[PDB]
Amino acid sequence: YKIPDWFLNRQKDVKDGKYSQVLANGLDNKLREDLERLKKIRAHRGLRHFWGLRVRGQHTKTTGRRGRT
Amino acid sequence: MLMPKKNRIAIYELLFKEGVMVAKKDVHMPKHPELADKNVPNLHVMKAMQSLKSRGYVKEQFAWRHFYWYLTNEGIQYLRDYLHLPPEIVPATLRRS
Amino acid sequence: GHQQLYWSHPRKFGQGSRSCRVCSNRHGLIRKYGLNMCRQCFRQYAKDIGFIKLD
Amino acid sequence: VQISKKRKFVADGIFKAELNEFLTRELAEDGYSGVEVRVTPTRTEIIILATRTQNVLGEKGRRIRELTAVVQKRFGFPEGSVELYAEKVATRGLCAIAQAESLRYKLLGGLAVRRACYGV
Amino acid sequence: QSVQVFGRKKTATAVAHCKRGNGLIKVNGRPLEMIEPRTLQYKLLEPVLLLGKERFAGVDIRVRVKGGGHVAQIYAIRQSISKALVAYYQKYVDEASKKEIKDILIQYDRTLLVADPRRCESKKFGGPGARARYQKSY
Amino acid sequence: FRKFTYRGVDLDQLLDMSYEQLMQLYSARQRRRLNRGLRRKQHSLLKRLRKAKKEAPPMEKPEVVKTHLRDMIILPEMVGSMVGVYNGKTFNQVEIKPEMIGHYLGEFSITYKPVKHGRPGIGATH
RNA sequence: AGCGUGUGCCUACCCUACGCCGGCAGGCGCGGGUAACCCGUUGAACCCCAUUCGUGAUGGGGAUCGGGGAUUGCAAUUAUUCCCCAUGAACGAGGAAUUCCCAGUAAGUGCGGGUCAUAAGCUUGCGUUGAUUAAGUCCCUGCCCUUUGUACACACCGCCCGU
RNA sequence: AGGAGUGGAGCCUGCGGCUUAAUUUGACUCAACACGGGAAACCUCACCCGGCCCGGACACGGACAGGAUUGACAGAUUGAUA
Repeated sequence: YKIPDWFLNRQKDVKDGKYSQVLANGLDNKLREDLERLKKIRAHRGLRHFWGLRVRGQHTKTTGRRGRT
Repeated sequence: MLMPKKNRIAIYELLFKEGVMVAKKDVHMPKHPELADKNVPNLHVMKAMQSLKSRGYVKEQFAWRHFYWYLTNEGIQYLRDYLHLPPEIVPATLRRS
Repeated sequence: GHQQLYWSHPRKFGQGSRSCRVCSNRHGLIRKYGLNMCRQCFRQYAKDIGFIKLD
Repeated sequence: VQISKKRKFVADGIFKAELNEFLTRELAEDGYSGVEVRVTPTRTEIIILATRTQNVLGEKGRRIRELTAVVQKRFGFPEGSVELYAEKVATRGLCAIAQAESLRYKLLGGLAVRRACYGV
Repeated sequence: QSVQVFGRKKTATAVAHCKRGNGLIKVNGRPLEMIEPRTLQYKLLEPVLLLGKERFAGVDIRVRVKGGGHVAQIYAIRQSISKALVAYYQKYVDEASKKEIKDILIQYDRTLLVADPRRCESKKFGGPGARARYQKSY
Repeated sequence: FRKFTYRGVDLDQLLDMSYEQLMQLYSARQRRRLNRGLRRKQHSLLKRLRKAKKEAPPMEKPEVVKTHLRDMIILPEMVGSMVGVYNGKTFNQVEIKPEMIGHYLGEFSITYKPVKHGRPGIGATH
């Protein structure tokens, strides 16, 4: 329909140019956290993404004990 | 002292021509509501008259962020002792009988 | 310079731009209804201004 | 100049308070008691109630002239649109402002504090 | 002159212009048990099963019914009909028949003339609300 | 391995071949930031970048640059070119790639280090 | 809903309607309001309603956390900024230790004011849905009114006895 | 013999000692600890990687035409169109 598609899961996305098809399930969390580019750009937000810390920055000590556990 | 001289002479002339004023307690402020439009920037003018009345030999009356100065005989006496200009340039004080 | 520095990137949240109209103090300001008094000076002058404690 | 009713009333109260404080510290030595403001068409009068009016007006009304001048030049009143008077208070012994000032000047003027307070 | 207090309760109001007219059976202008919220729809069917069809051939009660809140807008229609019958019977024949139908309606249920006086109360110092206080540490 | 293409697009011409897609294939995160407007002090980082890219050929990093400036660049695609930034007390550089749109230029300094832990005893610790 | 706020004296940092139509707050215009007058019958609303579970780890409630256009802020990341795709959150009463509370109350829920540039997870108010328990006692913690003892009066965190 | 709301199931702040530089001043039982209306990028910040502008009525030492204060991103200071 040539509609700019805001109905889909991942636009602009890495690992596939168009809204193409890829195989195997069990990886949706990985597909929402792309591990290659963030690791290769040497980012501290990269350590937020990778170590399990808060890439947005919720507060963790007692509250925010769901999100990294 | 943080004061120039040209604006100083101009402010002495303005103070001669007016004599009795009310001023706010500011130092670096060039925008005073009731003391604008003197052909000179208001920062130098307003601080200048504050320093003119606050040398150490003229009194004041101040609170609520505002200086009140009435022409006593100390004002005129210091006028004589410092500027040495006689009052025959008639001030605004010799009227309203 | 004065004109090369003033109002260049605006002070759209100036906190040192206001002070109590009575004591020249910057903390506890009450700008509601244009009072521009610190809270202590306002408690001092409230009866004179017209604010009274009914409840 | 258009201003909201709440802001207008609050500014009127602020003006009354500032004027009261200014002339309190100006002429409390002259038995200052209180100030009242009457705003009427083209007539904005300031009545200064004080115990002694000899120095409130001064000689030939000099002090009243200076007070009017400073009030007009500070609060931005139009020239000659404010005239401030001075009238005595009939009962000086029922005003705590006047009597606290009197006790202050009896304490400053030299007197045993118990004697000055019991006299008051 | 004109005596008109209509019906009201809590917040809502059924302006009841009482006069002569068609006076069909309608609530918010709508049928007997047909109201969309569908919760308290029987409260008006009860009385009209006793007198007969002739009695409501000349009582037009034009109602402006405005107000959100069931316990307000409902329970105000009963007040409104009670006052309508009261005024009609008082003005037309005598207050003895008004005495009788008001007796059955009001001794039937107390809560027409009386509303709930309960209302949200003021919040106070050092607490999230009226009575609760902030947690005190030691 | 061999070089991987950039979505099959051509970068031969600065304007006609590339930079046509402001948002068509390019994400947010400097989608509008570049269009916030302009101020003074902006072109000095770009001038130092042009110096460090012209005087110094590729495959050879230039002399050390150490400035804080966090600025807006009307373009967030800068291949063979990095902004070596002093942050905190130290200096940081990041190996850039021609896949940039989708991130910031200031999110690379680890400033939330685990602060020093004490040895609480004597009393009660739980 | 109701409590309220809102602009030209240093406030050129006010509240906003209506038209910009990438999908609506929105960077552009054009108007209203110094206010029971305009926002406003209060500009991406509660509780409710066959997206529905005839039982319950599912549709039923949000587990880090990516986008489509960005309220437009000297930085924001080293506190501003807006719906969603189902990859499961110990997903259905909680260590000794404790705080608050008696009806339109607790609790849930949002909206104003202050701070302020729209600045809130703070506070101060306002509504809205709306109870369970109790109409008692001096057991704990304390207070008060009497009698009583005291070697205390710095007043029991007192005074004081013996290597 | 009562309970309701669980400091651990649905959004951060105040304070107490130490990483070269951070846990930035009063208040510490009730009667301190989103309290100072204290939501600090500047401004009222003052544990900030280094500092520059100004101070002078009373007794003062170097007793006047330069004895240099704030405006250049380029071949630099550890930031700093000083």
